[PDB]
Amino acid sequence: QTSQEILEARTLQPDDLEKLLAGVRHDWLLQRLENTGVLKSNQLQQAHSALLLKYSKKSELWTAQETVVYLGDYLKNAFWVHYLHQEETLGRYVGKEYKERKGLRHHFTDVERQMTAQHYVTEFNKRLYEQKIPTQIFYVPSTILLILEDRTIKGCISVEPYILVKNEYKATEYGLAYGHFSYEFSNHRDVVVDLQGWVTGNGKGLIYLTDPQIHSVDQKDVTTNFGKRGIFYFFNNQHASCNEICHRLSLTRPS
Amino acid sequence: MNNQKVVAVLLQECKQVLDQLLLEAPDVSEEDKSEDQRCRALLPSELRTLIQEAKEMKWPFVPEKKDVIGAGLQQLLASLRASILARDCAAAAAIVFLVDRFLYGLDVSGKLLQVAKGLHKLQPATPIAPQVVIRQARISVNSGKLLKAEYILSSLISNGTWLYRNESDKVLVQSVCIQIRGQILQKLGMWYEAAELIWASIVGYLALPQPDKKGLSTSLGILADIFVSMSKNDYEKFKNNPQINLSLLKEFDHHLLSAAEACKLAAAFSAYTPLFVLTAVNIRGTCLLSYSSSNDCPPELKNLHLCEAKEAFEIGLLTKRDDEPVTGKQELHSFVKAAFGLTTVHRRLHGETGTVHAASQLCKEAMGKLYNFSTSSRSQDREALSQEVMSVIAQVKEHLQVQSFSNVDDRSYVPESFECRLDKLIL
Ligand SMILES: Nc1ncnc2c1ncn2[C@@H]1O[C@H](COP(=O)(O)OP(=O)(O)O[C@@H]2O[C@H]([C@H](O)CO)[C@@H](O)[C@H](O)[C@@H]2O)[C@@H](O)[C@H]1O
Ligand SMILES: [Zn+2]
Repeated sequence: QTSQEILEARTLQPDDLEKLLAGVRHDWLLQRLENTGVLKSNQLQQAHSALLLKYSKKSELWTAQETVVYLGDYLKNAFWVHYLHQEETLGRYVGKEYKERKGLRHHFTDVERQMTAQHYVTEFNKRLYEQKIPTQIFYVPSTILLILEDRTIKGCISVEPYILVKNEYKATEYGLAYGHFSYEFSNHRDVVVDLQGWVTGNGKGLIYLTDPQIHSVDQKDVTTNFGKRGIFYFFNNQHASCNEICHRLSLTRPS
Repeated sequence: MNNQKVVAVLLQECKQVLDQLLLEAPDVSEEDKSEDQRCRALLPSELRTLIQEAKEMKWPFVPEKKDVIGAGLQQLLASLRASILARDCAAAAAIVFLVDRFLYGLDVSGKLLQVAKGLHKLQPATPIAPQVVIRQARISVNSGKLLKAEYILSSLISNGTWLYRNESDKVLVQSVCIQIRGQILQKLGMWYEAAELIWASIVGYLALPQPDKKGLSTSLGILADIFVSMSKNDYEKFKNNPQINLSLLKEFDHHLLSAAEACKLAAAFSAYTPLFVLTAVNIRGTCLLSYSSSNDCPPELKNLHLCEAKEAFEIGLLTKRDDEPVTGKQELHSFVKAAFGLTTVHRRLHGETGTVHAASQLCKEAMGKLYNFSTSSRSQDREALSQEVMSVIAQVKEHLQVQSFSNVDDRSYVPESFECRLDKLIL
């Protein structure tokens, strides 16, 4: 690409911005930002214009909203952020710069996997509630902020909320039952595991999902995925048996 | 006055009512019955009638009609502590009832409810107001203990008793309870059934001899958010449901538009409380920004909905007169959000003009001062920075020609167009 082709890639024309605000296919977004290059780091202790990008697993569309983000200090590399559309307006949020040389498409694919994991958390938590189990798995995917100057993409930060004897069931039993549930609720195509192992909880009925990994029969995009091997290893080494939650949610053994 | 003080004094209240449960042998003292008389008489002849009304169960929720509580909070807390040492649990539970709503705003309901639990355990005969029972459902919901909150609400609706000299009072409690049940289903993502429960809460509020406008406002705002999260199939089912007869549903054909209409009604039913006007119209402006840029908006109608978004954000900015104090972080953020929403509408209508950029720059400046506000501790700062972001907000209204609207009601923060409601809600 020439210098002009990079200038065209980082500049959202009004037609581009109009597609983004209406909702845009995942394939279209990956194509449109693949050859962007590395975006410089954003100035801290400063407010910036941004596009908030949200992916919807139901519609399979990315939708942009204009917002304003303040980037604060480095946390004693993560920095504090506050933006006008943040879910918990009284909460604190943490941003990281995305400057991996493998490309922006890896970051958007990562957030699509997180929405897929979050979709299964939502459905799992509904099943726990319906069966009168007083616990919820807590999980919130990162959000993407595209820092704009005018229509020019200047930066990309990932934002996450700052989150840092209950008995009946242990956190691991909830976590493995969630993985079993994700396998049934996806019609035997996905299994979601935590790479951190359900070590953490809180003073409540919250078990935290920290690092989801989706073993899937499908492959789409360039995400690293253990696929069918991962699913068999899950049902034969991690969830070999089944627990009381599996039974209360009426989960059955597969193969 | 201060959050940390109230907590420390409410925690002792509990720890001592815990001791009276064990130690027992009600051996009071003449100094105890004096100091109770001591602290109750200091109460301004005003709070004392309130304690009496609450003592004798005049309502299940304290009427709003407070600065009374905020001023006499320290006195209330001393009299509460002394009423407990004198084993006068009815007066203590009346005081708990009266400070409950104000202390929810102080984020100390947890400690207050521990006092309420301690009074009930000391003598189960004590009334305990529905508002205080419902309060423990509210902080359970806020905590994600959704099952526990449902159990609380269930036990309130049926089963050591409080009673109502009225039949409407019983349906008002059930309506608030049903409202929170709707918010529970909303937390879980069950949008359709959440909306059915929120609808039931609205029917109830409308069935009262004097309709509860506060309840209608907050239920309409919850209904608005549920419409935003709804699938188009969720909304179609709700819309064609023969048991729902809401004008929002029949008058509009898109869940974002019904959401914006529900927010307009929420703001109007709250027309005297400027903070919930601002909150409601910001959600209205956001819905119309979303709708007007979606592929569902007729191209010839795009400008019209953007001007409706324009109007909404403007009403929000107009909820505060120029040099007038603003205290909380939520309201500060909401104000910055309305200014950038207005700027965004101009951007969507007219592109990146000189006045759009200048306004955008003003929003960034206010964003900086707002983050400085949210990371401060000394009160002088929070008061001084809040002034600074409100100073910038005033700059934004002047810069974008925010025209005040005139309404016949001197103290309504909502234009006359908004106020067509009540009989027009259910048709
Ligand atoms: N107009 C509004 N719009 C949006 N949100 C609002 C509005 N007003 C208050 N809120 C917020 O709702 C939460 C609970 O507000 P409260 O602490 O006052 O509840 P409380 O039990 O003491 O009073 C009862 O409230 C009922 C309301 O339906 C709330 O259930 C009335 O139906 C009863 O007549 C009785 O007044 C709190 O976050 C508050 O900021
Ligand atoms: Zn299992």
